[PDB]
Amino acid sequence: ISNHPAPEYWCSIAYFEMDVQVGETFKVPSSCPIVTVDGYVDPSGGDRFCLGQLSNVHRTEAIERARLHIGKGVQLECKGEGDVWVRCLSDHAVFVQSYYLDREAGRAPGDAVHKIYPSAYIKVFDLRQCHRQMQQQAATAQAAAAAQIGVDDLRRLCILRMSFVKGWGPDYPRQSIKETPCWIEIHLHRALQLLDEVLHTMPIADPQ
Amino acid sequence: AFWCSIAYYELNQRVGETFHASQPSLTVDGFTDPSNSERFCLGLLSNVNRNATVEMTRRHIGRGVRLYYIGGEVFAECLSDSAIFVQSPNCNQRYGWHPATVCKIPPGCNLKIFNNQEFAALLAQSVNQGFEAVYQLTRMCTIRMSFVKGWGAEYRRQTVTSTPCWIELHLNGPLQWLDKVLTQMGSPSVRCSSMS
Amino acid sequence: EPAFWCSIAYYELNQRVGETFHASQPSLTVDGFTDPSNSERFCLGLLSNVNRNATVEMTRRHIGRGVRLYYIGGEVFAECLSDSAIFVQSPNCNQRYGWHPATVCKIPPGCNLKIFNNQEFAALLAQSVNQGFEAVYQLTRMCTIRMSFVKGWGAEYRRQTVTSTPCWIELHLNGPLQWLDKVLTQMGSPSVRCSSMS
Repeated sequence: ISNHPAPEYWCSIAYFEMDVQVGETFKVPSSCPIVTVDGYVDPSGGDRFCLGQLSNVHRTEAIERARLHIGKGVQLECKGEGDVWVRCLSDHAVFVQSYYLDREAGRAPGDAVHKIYPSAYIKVFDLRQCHRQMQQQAATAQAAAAAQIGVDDLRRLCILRMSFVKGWGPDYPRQSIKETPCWIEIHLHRALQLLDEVLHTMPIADPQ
Repeated sequence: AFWCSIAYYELNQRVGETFHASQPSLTVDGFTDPSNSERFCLGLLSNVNRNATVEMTRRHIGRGVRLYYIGGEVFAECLSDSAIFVQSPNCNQRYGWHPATVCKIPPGCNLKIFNNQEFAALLAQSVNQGFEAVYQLTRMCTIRMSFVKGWGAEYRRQTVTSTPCWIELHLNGPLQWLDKVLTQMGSPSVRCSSMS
Repeated sequence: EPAFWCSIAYYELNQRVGETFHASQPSLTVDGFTDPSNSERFCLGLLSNVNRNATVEMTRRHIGRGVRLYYIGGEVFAECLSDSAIFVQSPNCNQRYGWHPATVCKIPPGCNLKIFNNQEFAALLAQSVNQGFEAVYQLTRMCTIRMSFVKGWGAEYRRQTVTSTPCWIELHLNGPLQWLDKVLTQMGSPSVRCSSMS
């Protein structure tokens, strides 16, 4: 899709526990195509991001419980320049939020929660589809700007959210992912690099 | 070797990881490049509890501000199409107004936000004043900047924590010199108890 | 053996302040001064907190030379370089003397204390393979130690929680955690399933 140098990290993982980020962001080098986010406790980074070794003063009785079940958690693999795949190695399910998956289901952006089954190996992100969809937004703006969508709206296209154990959505007591006892937000770097490029082509000309 | 670290805030919420500047001239913008030792891109920093105003203001950060280390001085050039407000106790104390003074930097402008020699001289005469006087100089090693919205004297946003998007700069150079003095200032006057 | 034998997190009441510090040398001091680039010093004096109140701002003035942490052999010691006592809560130590795991030990200025012992922990990790996943997972608390500057907490004081103290840190012993991990990745899983709704 692009020619400029590949990113140092192919993604960033931020663990959460409700509306609070617990622990510090995990950066996965591009040299580590597959990363594991389990509920175990090995501090050494590398290919494993152990959520079980993250502390939190706010942590409750209900979260200590859920965290106990993360297990081998899942895996995040980078295949083609910016394509991500997920494989649930956990005994429990995992809930993923993906536009590539929403589109594939004929659903509207963000109007669906995808439950992955243990042992499942599904594709959750297509760099090209992302890149396309960006210019898609940049175009209509250049238009709605001359006829008369921000960085936070479109950066979502380069983001992935995943809740371990508990699920949210329109069929669970939890309405938003900021209500699950433990989850993570993944930022795809390549998708962001392409976005940095696209952002420069949205003639500021927005007016104040 | 980093001459300064930068922390981004949204109101009174610390958002994102601390950026460490390794390049003598960098930029803090509202874009999304995740790996530029010369670009602290705020656009890629999330905030699960981000409101509309913040989100709206982030849109106008644009090319943001360009900070840059010429010799022993730091300059801030507003690249954004919106103004950027600076609160530099080292810059204010130069023009004279109450250190908490915020100075507006219109688009296309640039201000000298810090001067080493000045600081060093202020650190020297402080030693005679006492521990307390030296301990407070850490504020002199800090600089706060807001994007798009202003604050302080008569912008009815009296404190930085009121602005939607602001950033704090810690000058490592000055902090290191302060530390060398501090470890020699002895002990505080005013004491304290373990129970109170 | 890990690059950093431990990681330290600074807190002001119930809030995380500053970045996480990773110790590479066998010696490091957590003081209240301002050097930002010393692999042997975790200077809290430069850390800023917009929501900082008066009491924290006052206690930060008495951290002084702070605490010195040692990693000699397979043990860890905490020395009080501050002219004010420090208060530690190390389960590993507390058990060694038979005190409620949540015991807070006071280290007067100039004094020191063996805060952790690897062989002791390794042994506890062993005789646990007999109690199940649950038992092992909880051995992570053994890998964490909390210290408070100037103000004490727990019994004997009015502040009953470490989150009530103005300035405190939390250490994670990477070595122990690593050894624990190896035994966890094999302890199977918990018996009491977890609903996806409860």
